[PDB]
Amino acid sequence: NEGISTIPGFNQIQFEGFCRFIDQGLTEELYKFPKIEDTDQEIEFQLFVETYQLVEPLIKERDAVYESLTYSSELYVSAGLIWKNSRDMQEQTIFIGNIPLMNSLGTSIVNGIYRIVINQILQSPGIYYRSELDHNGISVYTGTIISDWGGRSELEIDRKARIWARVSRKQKISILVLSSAMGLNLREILENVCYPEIFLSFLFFQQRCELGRIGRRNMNRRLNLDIPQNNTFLLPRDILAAADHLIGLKFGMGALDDMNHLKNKRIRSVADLLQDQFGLALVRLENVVRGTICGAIRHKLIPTPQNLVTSTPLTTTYESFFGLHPLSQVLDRTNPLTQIVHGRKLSYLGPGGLTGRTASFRIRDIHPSHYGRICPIDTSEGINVGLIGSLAIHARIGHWGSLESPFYEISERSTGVRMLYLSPGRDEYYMVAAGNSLALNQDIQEEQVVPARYRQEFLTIAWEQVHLRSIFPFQYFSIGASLIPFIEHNDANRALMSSNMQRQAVPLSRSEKCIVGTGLERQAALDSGALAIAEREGRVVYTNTDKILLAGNGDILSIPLVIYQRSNKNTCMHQKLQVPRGKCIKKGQILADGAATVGGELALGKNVLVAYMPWEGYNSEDAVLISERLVYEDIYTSFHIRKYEIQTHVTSQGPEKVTNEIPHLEAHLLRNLDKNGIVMLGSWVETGDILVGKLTPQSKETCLKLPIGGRGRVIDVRWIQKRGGSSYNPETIRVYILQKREIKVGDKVAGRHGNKGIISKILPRQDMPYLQDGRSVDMVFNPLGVPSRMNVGQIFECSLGLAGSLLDRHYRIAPFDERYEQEASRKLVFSELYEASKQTANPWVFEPEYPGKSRIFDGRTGNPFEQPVIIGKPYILKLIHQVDDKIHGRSSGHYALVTQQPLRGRAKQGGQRVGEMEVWALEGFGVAHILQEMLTYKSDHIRARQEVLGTTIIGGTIPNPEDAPESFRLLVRELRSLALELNHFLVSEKNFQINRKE
Amino acid sequence: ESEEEARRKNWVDRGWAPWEEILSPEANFARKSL
Amino acid sequence: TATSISLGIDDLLTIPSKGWLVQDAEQQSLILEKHHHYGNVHAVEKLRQS
Amino acid sequence: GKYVREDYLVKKVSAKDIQELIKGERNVPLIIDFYATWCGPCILMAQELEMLAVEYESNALIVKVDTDDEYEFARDMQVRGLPTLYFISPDPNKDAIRTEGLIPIQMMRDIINNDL
Amino acid sequence: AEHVRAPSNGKIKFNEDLVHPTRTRHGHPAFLCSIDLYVTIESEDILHN
DNA sequence: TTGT
DNA sequence: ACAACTGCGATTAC
RNA sequence: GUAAUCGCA
Ligand SMILES: [Zn+2]
Repeated sequence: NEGISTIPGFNQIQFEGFCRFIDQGLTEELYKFPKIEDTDQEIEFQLFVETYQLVEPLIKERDAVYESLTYSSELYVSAGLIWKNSRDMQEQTIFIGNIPLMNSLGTSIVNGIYRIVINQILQSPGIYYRSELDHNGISVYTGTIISDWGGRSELEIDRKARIWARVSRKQKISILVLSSAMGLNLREILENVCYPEIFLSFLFFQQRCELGRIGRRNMNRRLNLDIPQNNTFLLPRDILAAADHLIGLKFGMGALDDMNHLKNKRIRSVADLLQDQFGLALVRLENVVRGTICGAIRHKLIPTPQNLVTSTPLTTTYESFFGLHPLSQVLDRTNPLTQIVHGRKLSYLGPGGLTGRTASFRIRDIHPSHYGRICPIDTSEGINVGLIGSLAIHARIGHWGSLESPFYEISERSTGVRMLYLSPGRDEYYMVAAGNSLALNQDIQEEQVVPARYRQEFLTIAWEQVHLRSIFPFQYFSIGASLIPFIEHNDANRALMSSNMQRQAVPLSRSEKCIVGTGLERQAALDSGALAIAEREGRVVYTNTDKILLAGNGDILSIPLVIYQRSNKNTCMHQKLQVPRGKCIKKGQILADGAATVGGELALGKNVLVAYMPWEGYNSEDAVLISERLVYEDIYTSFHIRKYEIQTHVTSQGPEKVTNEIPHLEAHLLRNLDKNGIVMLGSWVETGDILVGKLTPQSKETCLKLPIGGRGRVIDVRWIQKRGGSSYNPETIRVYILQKREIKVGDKVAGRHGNKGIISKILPRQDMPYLQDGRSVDMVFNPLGVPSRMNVGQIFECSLGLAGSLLDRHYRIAPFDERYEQEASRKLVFSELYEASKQTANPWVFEPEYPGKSRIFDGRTGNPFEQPVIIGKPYILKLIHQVDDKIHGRSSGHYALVTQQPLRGRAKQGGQRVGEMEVWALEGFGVAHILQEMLTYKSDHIRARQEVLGTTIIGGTIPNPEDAPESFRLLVRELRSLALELNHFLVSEKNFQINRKE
Repeated sequence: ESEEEARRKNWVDRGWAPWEEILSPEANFARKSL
Repeated sequence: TATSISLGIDDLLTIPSKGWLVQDAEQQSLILEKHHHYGNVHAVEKLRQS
Repeated sequence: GKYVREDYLVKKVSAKDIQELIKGERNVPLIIDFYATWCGPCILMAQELEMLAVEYESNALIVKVDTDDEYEFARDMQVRGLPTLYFISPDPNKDAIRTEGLIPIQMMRDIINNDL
Repeated sequence: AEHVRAPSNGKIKFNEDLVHPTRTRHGHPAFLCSIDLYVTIESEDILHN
């Protein structure tokens, strides 16, 4: 009913999954709970499943995220306990536990953390019929039956009939024996099966037969069976049929099954995981009920139903699931695009799925079945390549667990038009043509030829024979790839790089829309969740920075805005009002604009003038030369907020005490602290200052200091008293600093077309090359990247952007504009440039001799360059990786307790690692002393290291260490714990004496 | 079984008959050359 | 830096005989498809030829 | 409709409903809109009617009639084409105003304020 | 498998008795060649062999 | 898994 | 039974 | 101090 005439919601998948869960999965799980009766009198407690009612959360989301509490709902079910002596059943409602609730965006709040549930792709239960060719002889044919639990009832055939099951570890097993054990009398078996001559010539249980509803259906499909859907059990007729098909495969009457086909796979959504978690929680609850009944019998007391049930199992189960499950990950909130793209991921790796190493090559390639249902250019780069992928824009999840795609039906009928979400297996038996119909050759139009898809193949057929047509432009891609303008002119390899780099953008202090776009930024910003959308019609009577008042139908609703908040990836979140006071807004329109969004469209970068030429080497490899205008005009300024927290953990000996007056500290510090041991709001701090001062008696000084690189204003501090832990808990003090970061040498910039670079010099505007207009270019890029990485759409974008800037237009172009004609992008770009040149009379914009190229001058000398250069205004983004974060340096500070090597990590102030591939290079160069120094006194030799500082301060020569490092000594100790000795035992060549080194 | 018995069974049960195939020159050349 | 080489849209020059070649190739492909529908050639010959 | 607000505020009335509304007494101006799912221009007219209904919460009544469901009634109302709007005044002596084609929202506001 | 291409537009003249008829792998008819032959592309101004 |  | 790139950095969970 | 997960080149 929805998504067949417009782009569906990006978060509709999680929405419908959570809805189906709450609708049916809770009741289905509550139905299967057993009747607790563990006694001689058989005192029985029961839960009335019909009286299942969830309750609204006691706290709001804005309070859960603030107080680090979970956002859940209360499950109340009426229960009846029939006592043995009372001979009656008292009925009361019990609080089983809390069930987490999902937001409209798909995210859940557990312990104050935003977490998303990534979907998993698992093979569907069924019969599979693979084959394998033997080294010598005929090819072996095998049929595997897959169960919901994961049972494998294999069947094999040798050169003879030899219908042997591979269930047993032994050589083989008799299929006739299995059929006789099933119930067959050895006569009806041969009577029912086809080709009975072959069968007659040849002369644990619950989990294998636990076929799902899906399993039943599939079994019926492959092996024609009329077994009702309800009977989801491995019937012997199914086995008989399986055998029949297997023998038939030997004579050529069969078709093997492709296990990479989607129709053979199921998708597990948040509902499937929540249902299993609820079942496990119910099992734990039944165990706890049995235990408390056993205890009440020991204490000679018949208790009320409330006394039996405790709220622990449900809460602890859901908490452990959200905390430790491999398919529950924290939401990435670097930019609004990440929030939406995170919930569309489909993963092969997971609990019950292929591990990175396990996955065969075949698993990781596109299968023709993935067309329109999965993204063919969005994967995870690394060892898990081809195992983590996204979900198509127009896809939906089906009733049977299969992803479905929208296909138009061009076949003539009563309606003559349909949009059907065909499942993966069904679209194979259809002629799907993605081409247009704008061709006439003096014959009827239906006689024209067009490429089409049939039986997982490509072929050319007449328009009379095509049943389906793929009209939607964004049907075969995902949100990440669809945001790439002119994607047809870019290589498929660079598309993945561009999709990955769009995810890294940092929201800037100011936002500007893109001149050239694909038109998906609107719905992206709509479904991102960082936008204020009204839920009621009315008028905006009052406008304020903190809140917005919307008066409608005699009711006033207040919407709270976000003012300089902090995301999970240290990126600022802020919202600004868009609508003025006194205008009407419908239910759905935009009230305010969040970060990285202006005018309701996603805006992850800026539009700057760009020239493609080499400049004095500053552009070698990939490197960008940028002007100072981007610096002193705050074009790429961004705000980053980092949090630091230390809990006041109360030890058994003494609790921690927070005092401002702490001795043994210099007077230059502690200025920011208040009367209480905490920094004040609005205080500028730097590296090595004290944020929270604690006496820590148990006295000492476990304080909070700033690390290297932390220089920002203290925006807010929170004193968080922790409760609900069944006992007094430590208070938490969270400080927040805001670091304004400008664009600097070493920062990464990127373009939507896969172009990435690192700034190398900030030249002034006077030295920058200027156009014939007189304006200096903002950035200069290397023109040799285009033939290397094969990105041609960037040129188009630059030019169209120049044209737009001059004519004050914004172009939202759907991909694959060459379906209309040939060189449609080129025609559009050249036409818009000419118009700009005519309207604003700048002849330079369109040069008839070389369209799209102009001749610029040098800022230094003032002489024109020989060849023309490309001048445009592309959309450049600033990436999260920044130099400040990557800078690091260690002299001699801290060591590991056991290894005694220097520590790891930039935050921990640790050195760099000399691996085996570097020791090899050092040995090849022949630098023995450098290797020895690095392996002993710069790393592990405690005495030598202690002496190094003294020798360097005094200035004396550092002697060569002769003792063994701590790593070797450790080995000796370990090996001798393993009862193995190790002695150096050096022998002097002078006097032939053995000397042990300890 | 034998080709004669199989052809007789086809003629009797399945309705086989050696109907004349009026081929084009290219079709006849393809049938003869292959 | 002095010469300032650059690459543009019109700078990607195709050989002046791509259109004729692609046109005759697709014409032969269509003729072969028509004759395959007639029965003069079989599938493997069409695949090899294309 | 207490928890979730309705997305669309204009209701599809039948011909008998319009006859009863015209026959009865009204204290607010009435606006009748004939539409058809098929006409393209009507997609825009509906958006402007939604905006007008939001701007006039309870000071005017806005209803829509589908020409496909009531063709004879629309023909009897002398409706030439689809983007047609009927402006019924509250006082029953004044004359109704019929507008055809896409008209600006400010024109509708001025008509409702002055003509009706 | 090198493919010989016509140097210019013109008529092809050769003696068909030396070549043997055969069927190409593409289903097309062709002449098999087993001995050195000379074919002439007869154009407006020049002849090619 | 894949092969040793 | 054994092994299947090198390192780095970030987060949360124990 | 160890895991899980993602990213980086
Ligand atoms: Zn294009």
